Amino acid sequence: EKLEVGIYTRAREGEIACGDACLVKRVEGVIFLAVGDGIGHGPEAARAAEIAIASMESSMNTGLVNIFQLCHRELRGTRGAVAALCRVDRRQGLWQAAIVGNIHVKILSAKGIITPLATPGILGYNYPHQLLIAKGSYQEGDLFLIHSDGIQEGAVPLALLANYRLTAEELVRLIGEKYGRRDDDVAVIVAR
Ligand SMILES: [Mn+2]
Ligand SMILES: [Mn+2]
Ligand SMILES: [Mn+2]
Repeated sequence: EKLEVGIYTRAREGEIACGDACLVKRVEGVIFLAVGDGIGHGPEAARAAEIAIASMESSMNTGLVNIFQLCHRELRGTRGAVAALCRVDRRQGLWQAAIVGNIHVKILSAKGIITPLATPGILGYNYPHQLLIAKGSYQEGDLFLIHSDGIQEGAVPLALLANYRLTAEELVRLIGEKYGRRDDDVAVIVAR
């Protein structure tokens, strides 16, 4: 059955462009989910977050190491950005995820609630010694939450993600509105 995915973003109060960006891309039973947060706020941050997302999309199915290394190259000379990507291979029942910087990922799975470890750094400026790719098993019903630091780590009550009285689209909007800081850009993806 289809993976339901909701996206929500909101600019920092007073800005007219959101400095965070989201990507959901479906490719032959493999789904990619990404959030980027351009350093700072406003249109220069937005430019960087969108460059990061566009770069990822162009690099899909070359492997996360390559994906993040090209992101870093395309972001040289810009604001820079931090970013997370989850690659969910539903057909083979596997996921991989990695994070450069402070995007937050949580994966609620039949195997347990798993929070992938971020590697410090800023794409475009300081690439980590090496990317730490978390790996796990996926089965239908597992939930993925990704958000920028517009929402504090651990702010979202987990059980809300298993509430199917709201759609994923409705749920990420509620999450962004309840938990999103108004002094920063906010971006959230939920997939289930
Ligand atoms: Mn930012
Ligand atoms: Mn489902
Ligand atoms: Mn931020």
